[PDB]
Amino acid sequence: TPVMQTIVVKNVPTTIGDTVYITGNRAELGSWDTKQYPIQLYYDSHSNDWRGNVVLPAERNIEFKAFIKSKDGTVKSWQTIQQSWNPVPLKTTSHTSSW
Repeated sequence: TPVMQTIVVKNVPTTIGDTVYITGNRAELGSWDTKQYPIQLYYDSHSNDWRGNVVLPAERNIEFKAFIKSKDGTVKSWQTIQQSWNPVPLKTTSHTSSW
């Protein structure tokens, strides 16, 4: 059962050319791949954080981490602590964490 969820990450230090993404253990998360299927996050000036929607499998546990990738394809850094959602809720809601 796919369900859309909003992932929110606070305090990411971005610079010109940087884009924030997330990846994790699930195929829907890209399976830790930073090249082809990472999920893009967007800077929301109102809430002042980075967020993005992603369709995830409800009732399944997941592990993920956000990372910064520059325009040239370089991954600059990865979120400090590995995040998790055990399990992904049955309703569309959100998961919040700090860089």
